[PDB]
Amino acid sequence: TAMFAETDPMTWLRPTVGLKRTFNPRII
Amino acid sequence: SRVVFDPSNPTTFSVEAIAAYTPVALIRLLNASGPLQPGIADARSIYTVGAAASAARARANHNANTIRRTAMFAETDPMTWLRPTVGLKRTFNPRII
Amino acid sequence: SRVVFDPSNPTTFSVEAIAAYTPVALIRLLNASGPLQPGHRVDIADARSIYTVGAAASAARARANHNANTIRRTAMFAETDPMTWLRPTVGLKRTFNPRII
Amino acid sequence: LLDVEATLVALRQQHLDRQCYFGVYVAEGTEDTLDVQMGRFMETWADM
Amino acid sequence: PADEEAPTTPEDPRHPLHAHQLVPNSLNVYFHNAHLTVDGDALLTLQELMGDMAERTTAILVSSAPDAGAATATTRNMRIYDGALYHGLIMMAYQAYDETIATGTFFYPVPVNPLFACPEHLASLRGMTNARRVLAKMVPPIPP
Amino acid sequence: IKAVKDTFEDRAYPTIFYMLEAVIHGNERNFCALLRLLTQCIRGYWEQSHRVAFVNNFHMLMYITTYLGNGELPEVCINIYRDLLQHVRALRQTITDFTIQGEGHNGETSEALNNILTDDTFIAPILWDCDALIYRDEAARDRLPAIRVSGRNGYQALHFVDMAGHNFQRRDNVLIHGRPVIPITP
Amino acid sequence: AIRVSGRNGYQALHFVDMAGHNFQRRDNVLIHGRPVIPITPHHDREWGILSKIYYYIVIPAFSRGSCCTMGVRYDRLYPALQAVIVPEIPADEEAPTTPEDPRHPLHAHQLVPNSLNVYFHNAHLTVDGDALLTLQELMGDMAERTTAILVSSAPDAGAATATTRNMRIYDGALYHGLIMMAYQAYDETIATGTFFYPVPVNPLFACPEHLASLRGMTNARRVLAKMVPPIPPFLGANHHATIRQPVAYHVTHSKSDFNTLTYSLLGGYFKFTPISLTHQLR
Amino acid sequence: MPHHPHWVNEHLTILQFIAPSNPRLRFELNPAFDFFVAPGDVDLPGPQRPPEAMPTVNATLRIINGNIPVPLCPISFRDCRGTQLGLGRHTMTPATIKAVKDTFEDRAYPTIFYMLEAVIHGNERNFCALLRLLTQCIRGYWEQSHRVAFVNNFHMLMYITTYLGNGELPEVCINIYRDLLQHVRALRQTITD
Amino acid sequence: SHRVAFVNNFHMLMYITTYLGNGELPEVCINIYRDLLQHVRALRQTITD
Repeated sequence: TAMFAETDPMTWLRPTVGLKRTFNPRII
Repeated sequence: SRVVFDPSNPTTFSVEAIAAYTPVALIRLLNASGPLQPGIADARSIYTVGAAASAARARANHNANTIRRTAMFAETDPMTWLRPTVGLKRTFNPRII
Repeated sequence: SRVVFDPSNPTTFSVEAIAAYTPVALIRLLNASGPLQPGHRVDIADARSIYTVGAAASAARARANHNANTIRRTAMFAETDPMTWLRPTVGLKRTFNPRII
Repeated sequence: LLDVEATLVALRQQHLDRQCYFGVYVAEGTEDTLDVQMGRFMETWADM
Repeated sequence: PADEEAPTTPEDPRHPLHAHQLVPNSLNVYFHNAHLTVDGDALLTLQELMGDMAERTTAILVSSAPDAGAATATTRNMRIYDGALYHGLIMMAYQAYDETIATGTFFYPVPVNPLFACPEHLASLRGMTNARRVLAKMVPPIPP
Repeated sequence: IKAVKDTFEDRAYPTIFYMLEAVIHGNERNFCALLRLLTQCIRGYWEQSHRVAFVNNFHMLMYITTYLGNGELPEVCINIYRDLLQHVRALRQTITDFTIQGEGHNGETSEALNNILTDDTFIAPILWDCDALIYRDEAARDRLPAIRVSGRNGYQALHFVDMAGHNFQRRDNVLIHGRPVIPITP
Repeated sequence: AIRVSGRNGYQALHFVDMAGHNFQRRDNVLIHGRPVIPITPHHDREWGILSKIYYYIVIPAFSRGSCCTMGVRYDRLYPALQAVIVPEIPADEEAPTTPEDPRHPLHAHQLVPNSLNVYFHNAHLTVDGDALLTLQELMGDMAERTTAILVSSAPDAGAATATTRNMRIYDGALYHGLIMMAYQAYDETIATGTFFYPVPVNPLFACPEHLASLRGMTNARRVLAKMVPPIPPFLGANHHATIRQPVAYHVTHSKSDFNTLTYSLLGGYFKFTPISLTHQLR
Repeated sequence: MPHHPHWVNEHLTILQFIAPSNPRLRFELNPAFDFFVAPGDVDLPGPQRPPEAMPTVNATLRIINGNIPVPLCPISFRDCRGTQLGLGRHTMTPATIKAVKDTFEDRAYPTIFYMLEAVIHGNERNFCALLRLLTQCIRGYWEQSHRVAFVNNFHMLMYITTYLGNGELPEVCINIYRDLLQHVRALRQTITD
Repeated sequence: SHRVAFVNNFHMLMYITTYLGNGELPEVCINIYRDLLQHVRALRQTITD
């Protein structure tokens, strides 16, 4: 998803950071 | 008894069983509109103690395979009247034998 | 005897046959400290000197055994020989090798 | 320093206008929080 | 693994933290920020260090009374005040319009002594467009 | 000088390292354990950009410079640190030999009136331990301590808290001393 | 007038052992024998004179700032390193010292805390067998005593008056004094000051670091010693001689160069001697 | 000592050398002799408790004329000595400057060096072992850090120069040692002639 | 090609400096904008002073 984090409604326990696309997963 | 509505009781064993693959699905399962407040610092304290317990369990599990290093204090042997036993630190590769 | 707290008999015969670090490891593993009630007023010459000289002798014997298979060293004085009537004896170049072959 | 009392009393008698008493009053807290106290202080400074 | 090792660089499938235990979302940003060379010893030391947790941060305000013997008795008006802060850091790099830190979420302004101030860090709270902006722009309030 | 000025003005230094250093400053054993990763991280940072950094931790800088006595890093940052230390020593020597002392009524006052920074009366940017406060109180014999922390005449003194005392519902509670590895002692 | 160890004359000792230890020996110098007990001069004193001259001029000129010396308890630190670590090497086989093979002599298998072994691994640029045999040889030959030498002699009468005839110069020295220039109190692996102790031996070898490293001096004592010279009269002969203040005043206020300092010393080395005056006139 | 001596702190000389004062005159009278206060009825050696003594004046000839007052006019003396000595002399080199800076920066003196000095001061077996292990030691030291260090050990330097003479030491270190030896020899020859 | 590009856009400059900049970049080519931003800051400071 987009790298923007901003804020999340689930702040009761801990803030949620964003997700970046700077990775290339591979099985092998 | 693993109940997400009232996590006051499952604060150690549930977190220990969570490991690392549970929170990924737990975040989606708990969503945003969830009435988990009944049963604001109490939630933070529960989260911190659960994280501490999980870290302690992970450290204990990791130390089982390796050898638990002792303290860095000197005079660790009874024959200490001129100079204690001085050796290698814990920064090397942890091996048993 | 087997207790290493007060070495009085197994100081060299029980250490030459095994590794020299075994008594040190045993001492290190033996608890953390000893009681001060049985103090000694004869300084260290009672048993500590005997233990140290025995350990030194064991280390020297181990070093001699290890160096037996290798080439031993010599002195520094050279150009000395009884057959100086005709010609003197010259030295040898430093061409030592780790392996004989 | 003992001869400045007359000068101080004369200056008090003649008197001059003053401004921004709150900024140099020097006060203290009453065992409050940090973020809320800072926000209240900023609001009071802005509106006073 | 027992009696085994893996390269620090993420180029071998045998690494436990290469693709299986990396996990998405939360750990991706942390890995991108601090993808340094780590191993079992580093992980163990980090876990040991993580066992010490503080409580919060607080500020301490104290004062000292100078020698009250200059003019007479205790009629002097000379005083000296001292400041102290607990769990603080010195920052010299201020972002211009970065969105990494929101308004009053991670970093917030704190009172400082009137010896060496800066307006760049005092405006990190934002929340002002014209009125409070131009108010804070000319006069920087020093705490009493 | 211009290199470090450009590095400071770049505004690209993350605060995570500073926060970690601040957290670990209170645990000597933890710092010693983490030095193994710290050396690798600083080597990687130097390889990425040989420009020097980490100037907000004098104790950490001196510790790493004294520990790095082998020569595993180029003598650039070490050379700059040595030059700065030599300049500081020269300034201290000039200050000491440009003035004289000996006169005193009930305490040390010559250096306090000369440079001020030697005395404990001068303020500090950030306080870490209570040893500085204890030394200031001990040296403040001629000065009456007007302690007015939150209106209280005296300040609370306590040792480190355990894992069960992490409650956040407390007010006016300081955190001094600690458990790097015991009564209160400087 | 020889006054070594506060007595007249000196003796010699052979290879000592653990059956003749004497920690309170008086008037006994250690030479560890002489294979080549008769005493004969085997080495020329010119080298010693040159070494003393170098220690007296060029070394202080180079390291005038931040210079200090201190000793350690040799009699308490010598019989404490009795250890030996060596693997088994077969005939016609190599013994690599690289820290990669599992057969390393100092591998992380079973050891003790602190950092002596890691320091040895860092400074492993030498061989292990030679160090082991050197330690074994040094085990049977150690120094368990220390003393100071205070000489006193009158070369000649500088003046016809009897006041200058009864005068006698005094020089202070410390035998078996190890040279320790740098000393930092940041050793967390051992107790601070448990074995080391600072002691001035030269008026120019006084530094505030050594005085403050004792951890037994109060602030008032430190500030008092920072103003007056703390060199003992029997160890440095500061106030005993005529040049007490200027010898340090000029060396502290010069701070220009080594060449300038040496030139000033050469200029001021023209003593009040008739021969020197005649040479200067010539 | 209840009070502090007024003679050790001679920093207040720029005014006492113009205006004579009792503390600066009761001790020094002539530039050829030095007068000092008599001890407290204690001889050499004496007891720990000094009894009450009587004042006296003792004249002792100065073996070394190092008590000449410098600060009356040091600029002219420095200028004259510079213009009389520093005209066509030896100059330092960047290599030696860098070596001095590196030795100042390191300032370690470790236990290995302490043990090396201890075994060098005197031992037959240690000397005979060093005569063989010196090449390996210097090679390892150079490969760990080619920086020049531990030059003050003249005994080990002369031992190395007398034993190892087959071209094993680095050429830079050999050249540095040769030029410093030549400079010190020239200085000694000049000071003797 | 021993040449640099992307010198006619300002919106993307902030994004690349905030995201791409981590440390593992060639300092011999990313320092071109450093002088420009230093000059911009200097002129802003002189204007506001």
